Amino acid sequence: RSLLEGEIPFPPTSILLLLACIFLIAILAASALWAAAWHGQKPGTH
Repeated sequence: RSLLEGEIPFPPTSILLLLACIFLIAILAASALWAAAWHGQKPGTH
């Protein structure tokens, strides 16, 4: 029953850290923009 066992719900600050992990997913979006950079190649077949 004591809080030491951990049964208490995780602090709201903790779940906010999980949102930080989502921010790393945003950086993955930046990698997608690099995919757009590939377009620079000439239209000619390669």
